[PDB]
Amino acid sequence: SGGLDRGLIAVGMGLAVGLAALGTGVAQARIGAAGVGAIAEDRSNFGTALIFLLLPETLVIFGLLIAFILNGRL
Amino acid sequence: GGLDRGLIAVGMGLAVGLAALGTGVAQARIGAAGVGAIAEDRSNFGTALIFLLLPETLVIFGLLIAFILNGRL
Amino acid sequence: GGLDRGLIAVGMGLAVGLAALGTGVAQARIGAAGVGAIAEDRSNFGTALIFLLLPETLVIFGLLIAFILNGRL
Amino acid sequence: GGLDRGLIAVGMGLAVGLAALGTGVAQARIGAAGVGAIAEDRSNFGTALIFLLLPETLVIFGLLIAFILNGRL
Amino acid sequence: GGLDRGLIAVGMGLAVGLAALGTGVAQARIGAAGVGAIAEDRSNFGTALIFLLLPETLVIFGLLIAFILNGRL
Amino acid sequence: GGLDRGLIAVGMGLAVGLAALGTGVAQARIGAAGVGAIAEDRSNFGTALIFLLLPETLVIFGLLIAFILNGRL
Amino acid sequence: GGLDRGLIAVGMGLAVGLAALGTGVAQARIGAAGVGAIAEDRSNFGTALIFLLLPETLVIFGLLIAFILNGRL
Amino acid sequence: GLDRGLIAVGMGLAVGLAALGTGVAQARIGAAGVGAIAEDRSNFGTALIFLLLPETLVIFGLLIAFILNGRL
Amino acid sequence: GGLDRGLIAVGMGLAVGLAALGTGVAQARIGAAGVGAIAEDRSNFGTALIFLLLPETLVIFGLLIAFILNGRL
Amino acid sequence: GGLDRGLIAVGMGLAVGLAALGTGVAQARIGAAGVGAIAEDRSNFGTALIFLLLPETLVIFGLLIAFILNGRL
Amino acid sequence: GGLDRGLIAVGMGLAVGLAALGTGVAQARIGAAGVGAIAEDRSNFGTALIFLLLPETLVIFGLLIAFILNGRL
Amino acid sequence: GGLDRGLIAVGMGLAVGLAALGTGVAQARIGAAGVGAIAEDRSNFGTALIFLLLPETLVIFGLLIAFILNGRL
Amino acid sequence: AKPFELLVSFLNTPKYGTFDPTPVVPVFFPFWFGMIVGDIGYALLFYLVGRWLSGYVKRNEPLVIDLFALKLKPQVIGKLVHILNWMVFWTVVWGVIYGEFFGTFLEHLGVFGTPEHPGLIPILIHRIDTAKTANLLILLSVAFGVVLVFFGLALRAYLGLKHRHMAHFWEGVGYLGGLVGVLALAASYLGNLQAGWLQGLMYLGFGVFLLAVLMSRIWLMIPEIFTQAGHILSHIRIYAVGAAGGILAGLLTDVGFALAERLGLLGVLLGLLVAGVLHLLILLLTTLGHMLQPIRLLWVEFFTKFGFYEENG
Repeated sequence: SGGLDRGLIAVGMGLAVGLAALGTGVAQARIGAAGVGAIAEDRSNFGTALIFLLLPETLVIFGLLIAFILNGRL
Repeated sequence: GGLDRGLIAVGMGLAVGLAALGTGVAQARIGAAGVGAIAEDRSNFGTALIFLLLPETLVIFGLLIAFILNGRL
Repeated sequence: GGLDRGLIAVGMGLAVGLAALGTGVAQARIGAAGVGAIAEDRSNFGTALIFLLLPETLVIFGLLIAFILNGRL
Repeated sequence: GGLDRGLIAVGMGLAVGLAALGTGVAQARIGAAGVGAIAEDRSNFGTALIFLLLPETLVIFGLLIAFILNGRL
Repeated sequence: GGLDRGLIAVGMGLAVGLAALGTGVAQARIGAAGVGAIAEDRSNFGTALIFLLLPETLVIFGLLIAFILNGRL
Repeated sequence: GGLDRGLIAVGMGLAVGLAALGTGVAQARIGAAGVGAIAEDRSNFGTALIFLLLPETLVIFGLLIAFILNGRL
Repeated sequence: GGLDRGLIAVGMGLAVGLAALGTGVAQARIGAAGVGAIAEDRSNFGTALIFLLLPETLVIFGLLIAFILNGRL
Repeated sequence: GLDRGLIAVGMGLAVGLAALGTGVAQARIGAAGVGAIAEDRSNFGTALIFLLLPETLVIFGLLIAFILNGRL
Repeated sequence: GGLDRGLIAVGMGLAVGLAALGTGVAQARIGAAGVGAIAEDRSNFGTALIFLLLPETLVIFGLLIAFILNGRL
Repeated sequence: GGLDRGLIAVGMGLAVGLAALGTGVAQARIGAAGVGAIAEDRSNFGTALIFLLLPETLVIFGLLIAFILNGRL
Repeated sequence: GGLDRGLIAVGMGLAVGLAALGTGVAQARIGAAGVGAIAEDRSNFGTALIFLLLPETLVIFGLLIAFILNGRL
Repeated sequence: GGLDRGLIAVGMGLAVGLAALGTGVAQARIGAAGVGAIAEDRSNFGTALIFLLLPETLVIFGLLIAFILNGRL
Repeated sequence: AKPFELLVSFLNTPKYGTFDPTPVVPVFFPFWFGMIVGDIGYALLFYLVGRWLSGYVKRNEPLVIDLFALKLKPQVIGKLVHILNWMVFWTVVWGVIYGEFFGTFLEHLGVFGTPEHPGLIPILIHRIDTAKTANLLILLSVAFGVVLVFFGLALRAYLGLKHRHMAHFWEGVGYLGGLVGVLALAASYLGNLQAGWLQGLMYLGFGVFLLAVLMSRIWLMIPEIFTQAGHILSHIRIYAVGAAGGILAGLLTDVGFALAERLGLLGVLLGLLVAGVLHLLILLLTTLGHMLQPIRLLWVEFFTKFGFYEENG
């Protein structure tokens, strides 16, 4: 009985973290692509671009949060 | 018993992952336009910030449904 | 007999996830157009907001169907 | 056999979900065009809103199907 | 007795949702052209609306096959 | 045996839905070109409709497949 | 024994659906080119028709495979 | 009997993916060719062979499906 | 006995299908570049054809592994 | 209890592969503009490098969840 | 006896198919610009050619792993 | 026991397939930029190569997880 | 206490009347940064970095940079050193009220006791018992978030009290009414399911919300309560970030132990070096996001209601 539950919750949390990773990667792709394009004259605004690159980082967070709570269930 | 736990875990994971994916898909184009607008629109960075931070309610609602059915666990 | 509960839960998750992804796809184009317009369209700021906030109803629809067939649970 | 209704639950979940997907992908490009059009189309705002609200018929059909399936439950 | 019901329902929902998604994808490009056209092409509003209304025949097919599957249900 | 009717039903659903969005994405770009072409193409709308009715081959083929299978049930 | 038959039928449905989708895309791009080509292509109308017509062979192959599977049933 | 349905859905999936890939190729091939035709009426003969090229993929798919049916 | 046959067959079928899809994606860009080149590269026609030919090497591996897996049967 | 091992293994594989796909999608749009910029930006080579360096942490997160599930063997 | 062989077969097929898909996607983008490069860059032909040979490094892994678990069979 | 190692083989194959897909997707437009660069950037050829080799390090993570899961087998 | 205003200054400036912005960041931000960063080995490295900057602050030495065009060094380095060596205290105290970080090979080397290592005093939290402890700290974190939003709404109400456009103060207490209403609803659904004193709570919250509507038909007021609802939830990331870091450190420790147990005659020498370089390389990218997260949280959550929009004074 325990064999099914643990593997099933494991594949579920893997699904969650993988999809969150894909979403944040898609976001960071275009964000950084625009940033490095603007960095030519944005030598003053390099830090300004940096804070935009770190905003999509939040999407991973909920994914590994629910992964952690499901692992704690295991 | 434990099968139900795994299945509702699959539901949680699908919900949160797809909500995150939709939010990221929105945020990508929003910020892509916004950072380009920043260079000459230095005044308009405040509007850019609120536009970018607006669509997070999607993953908020996904987290909400995930946690309520995790209460139903 | 609890096996159906995990099925209805994964139904919850997929329904809300697809709804969130669709409204994110909509908002990605809408808000990107709005922030591009907002330079000259500072007067039309409220118009941009209502245009971008219009597709949010899909989350409401997913929420209501999830809630009703969770009250079924 | 209670497992029957979990399948109808996931079926209506799929139906409503990619109905939302369809209405989002429909609304995105047309509203992106419309918002940019607003700059001269302040007169044509009534046309813009009706084109934007037109795609909702798909998800009202989807929720009708979900409602009749739940009634079948 | 119940096993067939759920499979019928999930096939029905999948079919109608995919039809909805297809109409959404078509209507995206159709409206993207039409809204840009209308601004001076307000004379051609009649042909624009009928072209936008044209793709709905496939969701008509989806709802009729949904109806026959519901009748079998 | 009734569950096998469920299998063939969901096969019909996949077939008709996939044909549906194939037809939608088929009609999308063609209609988008035609609507923009309309303003000069006021004489050519007759052949524009002709080319626009070509994608319906996919939906009629999908529906005849669904019809022969639901005859087989 | 009907467990075989439903699997075969859903195989036919999947095959015809993917064939329809691929031919939809192939028809879509060439039709989008041809419709805009028309205005000067008044002479090239016949070539446009055969170019649009040729991708249907994939639909023919999907049809023949579905029919031979049905004959196996 | 389950093997028969499973090989059937396998060969259907195979030919479906082959058809989809050929459609994706043929879309851009024809899009280039038809636009070329406006001056390429003399060049049409060289244009058509590019359209004819992707057919080998569904040829492979259908022969694999045929050998699977022969195994059936 | 019947369990392994269908599984190995569907595995090799999806393998060759994915390989065909990948090489089709490659040829879609390759020939689009080559044909556009040909309009002046009529001399460089043979030089263009090698780039059309070289993506087939990947489905050579797909056919090879399909034949090997068939020999495993 | 052998099912648990296979299921957690496929979960590890899915998580790692999806994380790898996401970070590859990111690195594509990063380096695509980075290399084009580097012609003028020979001075800004280090500034270009860190933008490639940032999205690599997705691999680290995927490796983390893979290793903890590995320790759950 | 049969379940293991079928599952490893479908694993082999899935791995090699995804490898072929990835290498095709890579080859499309590189060769599309490469072909246009060669016409004027006939001197740079050998230099440009190696980039076409670069993506094969992943499909050689995809085939060698298939070989190694076939030996594990 | 055989089904267990089949499941872990499926997981390994999926991991390496998605990793190869991601690195191919990145290397696609990376090489697309590089071949455009190399025309005047013949001096910068090494800078192109060090950029292209970086996404090749992505798939080695899937390679190592496949190796360690094989060691588990 | 004053020099923390560097972060506040270059946005927050506004059109006067505001009182609150400056004292809140030194009493909040380093605390939650330290809660995020529980690695004492990282904290001592940051202390040594502060020591490295102290070697430059004594001289003028603007020290420039080739890449980022940094020049504004001379005296702002003093207050930057002040804020960093203020926050290292919070991160080191968090690292000791948290689990151990390095060296604690609890299989054989239990540096501080546990039920799996009898002897000295047991550790309070280990993150294997995550079933209970994680739930309690998540409740703690969301409590901090909701009380911070409470203080923000309270200061907005205080502003509305003094300023005679107090019509906005009415919608301000409407915010708190919506928050207590949704709190009652959550306690009804996923709470302990009782409704004795909860009925009065939902009654008062819903009533004062309708009275907030009665002030004027504010179309913008009715959707933004959903945004306010997500705002208290957004604070939850603070545990997940520090849990990710802790699991990173733990798995590095386990890898080092595994290498040093089997090849231990030679595995220790390579293992210490590889563990150090891996920890440093992980640090150099992850700590940027780690430090960037809570200040973004504080900005977007706190300043968004009262002081953000007034066109910089």
